Amino acid sequence: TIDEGLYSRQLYVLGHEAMKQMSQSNVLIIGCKGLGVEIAKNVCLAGVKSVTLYDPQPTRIEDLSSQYFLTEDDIGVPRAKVTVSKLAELNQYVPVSVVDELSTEYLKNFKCVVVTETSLTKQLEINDFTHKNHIAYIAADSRGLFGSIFCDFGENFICTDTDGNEPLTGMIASITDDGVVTMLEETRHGLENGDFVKFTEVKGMPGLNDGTPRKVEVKGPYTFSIGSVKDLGSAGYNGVFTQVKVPTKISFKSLRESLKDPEYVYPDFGKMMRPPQYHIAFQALSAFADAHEGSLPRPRNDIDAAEFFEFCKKIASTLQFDVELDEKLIKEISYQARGDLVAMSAFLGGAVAQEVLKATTSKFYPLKQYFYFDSLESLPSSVTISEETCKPRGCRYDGQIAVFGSEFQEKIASLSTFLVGAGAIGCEMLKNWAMMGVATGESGHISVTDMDSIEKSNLNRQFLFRPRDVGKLKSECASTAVSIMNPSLTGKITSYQERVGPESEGIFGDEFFEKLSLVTNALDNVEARMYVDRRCVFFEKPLLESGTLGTKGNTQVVVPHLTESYGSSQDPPEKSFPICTLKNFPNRIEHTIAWARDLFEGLFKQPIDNVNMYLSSPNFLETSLKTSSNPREVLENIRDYLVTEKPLSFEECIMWARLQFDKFFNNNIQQLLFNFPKDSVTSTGQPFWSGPKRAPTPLSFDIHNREHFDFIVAAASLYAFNYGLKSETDPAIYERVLAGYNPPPFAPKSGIANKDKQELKSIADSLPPPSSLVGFRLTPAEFEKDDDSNHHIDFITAASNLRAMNYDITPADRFKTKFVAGKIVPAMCTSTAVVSGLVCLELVKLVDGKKKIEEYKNGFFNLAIGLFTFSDPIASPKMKVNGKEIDKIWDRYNLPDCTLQELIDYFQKEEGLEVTMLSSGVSLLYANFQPPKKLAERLPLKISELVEQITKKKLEPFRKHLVLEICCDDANGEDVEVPFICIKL
Amino acid sequence: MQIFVKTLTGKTITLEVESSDTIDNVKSKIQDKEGIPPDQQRLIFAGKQLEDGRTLSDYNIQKESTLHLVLRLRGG
Amino acid sequence: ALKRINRELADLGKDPPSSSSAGPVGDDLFHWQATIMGPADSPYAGGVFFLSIHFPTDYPFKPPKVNFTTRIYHPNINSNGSICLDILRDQWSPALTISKVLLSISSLLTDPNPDDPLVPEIAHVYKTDRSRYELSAREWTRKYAIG
Ligand SMILES: *P(=O)(O)OC[C@H]1O[C@@H](n2cnc3c(N)ncnc32)[C@H](O)[C@@H]1O
Repeated sequence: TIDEGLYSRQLYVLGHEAMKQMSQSNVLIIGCKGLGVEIAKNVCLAGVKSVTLYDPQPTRIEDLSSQYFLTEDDIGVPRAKVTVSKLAELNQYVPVSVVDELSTEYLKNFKCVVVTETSLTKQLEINDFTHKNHIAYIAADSRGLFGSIFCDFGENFICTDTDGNEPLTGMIASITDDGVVTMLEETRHGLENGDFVKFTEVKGMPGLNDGTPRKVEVKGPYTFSIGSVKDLGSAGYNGVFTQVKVPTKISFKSLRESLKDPEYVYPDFGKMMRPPQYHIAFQALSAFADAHEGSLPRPRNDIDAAEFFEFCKKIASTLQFDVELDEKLIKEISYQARGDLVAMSAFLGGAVAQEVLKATTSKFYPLKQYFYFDSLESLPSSVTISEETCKPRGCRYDGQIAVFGSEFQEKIASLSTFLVGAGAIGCEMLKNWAMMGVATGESGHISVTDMDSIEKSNLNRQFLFRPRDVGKLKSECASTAVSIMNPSLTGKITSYQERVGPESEGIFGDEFFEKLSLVTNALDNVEARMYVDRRCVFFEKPLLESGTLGTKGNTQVVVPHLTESYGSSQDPPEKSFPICTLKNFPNRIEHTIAWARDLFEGLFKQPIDNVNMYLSSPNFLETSLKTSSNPREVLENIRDYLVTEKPLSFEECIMWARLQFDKFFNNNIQQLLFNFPKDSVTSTGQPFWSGPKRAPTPLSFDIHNREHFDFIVAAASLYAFNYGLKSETDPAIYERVLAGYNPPPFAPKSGIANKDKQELKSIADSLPPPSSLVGFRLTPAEFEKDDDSNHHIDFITAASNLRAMNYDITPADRFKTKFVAGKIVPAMCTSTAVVSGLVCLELVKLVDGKKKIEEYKNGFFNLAIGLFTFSDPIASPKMKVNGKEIDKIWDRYNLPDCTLQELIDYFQKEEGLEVTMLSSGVSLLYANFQPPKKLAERLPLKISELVEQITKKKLEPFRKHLVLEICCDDANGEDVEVPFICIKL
Repeated sequence: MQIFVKTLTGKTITLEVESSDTIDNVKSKIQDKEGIPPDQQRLIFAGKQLEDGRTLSDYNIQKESTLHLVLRLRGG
Repeated sequence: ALKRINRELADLGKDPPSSSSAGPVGDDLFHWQATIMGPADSPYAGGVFFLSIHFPTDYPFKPPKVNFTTRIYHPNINSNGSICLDILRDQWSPALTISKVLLSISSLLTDPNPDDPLVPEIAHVYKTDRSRYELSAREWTRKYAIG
């Protein structure tokens, strides 16, 4: 009963049972500051049964540093009472409540308890109760640039899914007498030692098909071992194995027992000695607060730091820790005690919300148990950080000033950023910028660009968009929401509706890009990422890239003249199946879905487009005859979809749907089995339809059967939409009209000087002249998700399921078909929060203008396994040109608009290189192998004139430069790699 | 010497390498055991991303060391 | 991709392929027109087959789109010219030159593979009646691949 129209992306990550368990769980959240509100927001978007808040402390102005549901008019009101109203709107299925007083026995109503902004004594009191009563307990702290998480899910936690991966499966080729399972040719099972698998469709050893899991002993990338199957048989052939995932029992320790001997999770292996330091430091913070009426050390105060370090020494001695305290790091913890950063709050809130979901659903591997994190490399070094500049000024940025100071605040307030994309990461980035105070100065500005509009499936992971905003532009709504959050941004945000690509360079040109300070990508495709990366490299602007996939995420930073660009490294490409497999011999649901998508394209969008374009182009046939490989197909398509089969009513549309059903699910199979009978053998004597090739079976239509009727309805509706008729969904008309259809007989055919050209000419002239039809157009069917409710996904599902039944493949429902055909990316709110936090932690490094490559961190994480990794960016490579050091990425030649001969002589005279090839855009301007006449024609022309001549298109008025790629070889004949040329028009 | 490589999806790979092996040899071994082309592999040790052309001894990779094999993601 | 394309073109120029000759069209680098001569010891002897090559924007990180332009009677080549080659769909790596692709296509013409066909009709004819396949291939090459 889960709302698939809103939780569509989250179901691809969690599942149905997981969310069913999630929607029956109660979460209590103690503390309603930035970390608490972030956790509550993520939990509400996730979809737990309800959330209860407890925070009777009156609101203070500094709390606005990371609390984005508080406003200056709420000062003096309890934080829970002012936050519940805003939280209640995020999700309508998750009630949010407030309790004005807490008691121990009252904790039994909740599935999970999250604790923030609480002293250690209260935490011990709460945990002593929750542990023995088997309630999950999570405690999170955020002190400046330091963070801590502690999880305790009970003494007998049961985890049903550990890594979160899809179960592995594969096709076997032989199982010997000793259980040595061998995969097919050059196919990898991917299993690991200690796994369990179950077999099916094994011939020769039917016993293995029962389904009892067996231990796997991986002996190689292609073969493994399951044990001894002597009794079950002698040898088995073919079959399919599938992994079985078993529950695990994780045992946690209470907080009181865990303090003595903690178990750490390491977010960075480059600093493995720190978490033991933070363990003492946070306890010392608690003791210091208890000794000063709950007052933390003041910002950059040395007396408080000394007292805090004395407490640290006392605690370390008491706990018999054989750890030498690093004075600098601990005193750094002391200085930033009152810090409250929105980036750290976002990071820790995402992590803690994921832990809450793990506690409620019993999936993924929880943190066990202490997770201490720090981003101390972000502390500014180009400004003054002292007790004088870090003192509060009675403003909403006190939390950030306590860590960075007022001068860095002035630096932040005058940023001119450019954000590409306004989806989930875009909304998180805008919220973080609004809270941090980005672009609130007299010289600041923010630019957002996004060409899409708000839909219903975007609200869940995008918390700035409400159901009343459906249909508006994403950028406008995001800008208005963040201007409400921080009123100082009124007038400092400009929103466009332009796709960032080669066709929008007139808007985001030289003038636009010269004023920026940095660019942040929030995209979902690689082509746009590469384009924005190239633009940033040309204009030399810092770039912040980030991406997510389910529970996984990564963030990267590109710094001019320091690191390599985004496009300097490769990523795995999308899998494309062989045409032979898709067309004739599929063996997976993905193959059938790809075939169905191709059928849709070639049956509802290719013919209509061809017909429409024929009526407009007067010389289409002239080029089609000599250019296209098979003009016969084009001519037949035009004829069939223009004159031969023009419908007027819907009965003929249903008849056409039935005809296509026979064509694609009954006749092609018969032809294939006529060519390759079921008992045929390959050239080597082995059976043909064995292994990856499944013998098909023709489908005979049956109106009562759900799949056939669904296909008929979808195809008829799509055809009607093509021809603009009034479709119907009443089954009575379908039943009436399908019963009067007599299929034409079909029998497979065995086959058996310029006639063909004359035949094609006769067919061509037989068509009506272009002047016959003027103003007549037909609407091709486009692909979407219920936006154009032409049964697109339903048609593809029916076609794929019918073709699966042709080859006895297991069909997939509409959910998986939508996932595969639509190429949907699984999305999570927690991953988005974590990546936004990491990106905003790198942004302060960029603002400070750090110059060393060891001070930046590219981040990777997987929240399903609790894995975090950080690595320095790769430095851009260097090269030698004319005995000079040249950067291979961030260096270019700046030349005037000179004649081609002058450019060649310049390269021959200054760089000592001979120019061999010179190209601009997609055109070859000059090459050494061209005939002398052509060059002599092209030598005395300017570069701009040459480009205009070759491309046959005048340069636009807004064009202010040209980028040229040049390949030149040295005097000795050795080819030399040189940077690109920047011609100034 | 024997090293462990942990993927971003939790899988563990055990490699038999010498301290003098180049990163190219390690990437070739990972390709043999996983099928990932060397140009698409991102290896991390102690906060440093291993680059082609250097040896393990440059990064102080000793026995029982743990590397991380990561990749970039396209959602957003 | 321009630099990679030009380097491959120059490499072709320095050492002639003899049996093949690929080069751009007009002054465009993302569109080539290749030519192949059928093996002497094959039914396609004395034939000239033209191919169209479209380099994607991401070359060499995406395979080139190679399609036959003439009419050839082959089990692994259909009427649209699509070629059934593993290195063009999912086995492509950024280390294969167009010369390797042309050598692979010539080898494919040398010996067809009817075990995993793309055109079941021609594969069935090849498996059943070899002489008829030979005659049909010769007629097709002399009617479409000569001139
Ligand atoms: P996620 O899928 O949740 O959101 C992605 C957002 O990025 C925007 N976007 C994608 N591609 C482009 C280009 N080329 N230019 C501008 N914006 C882009 C989508 O509109 C989503 O808002």
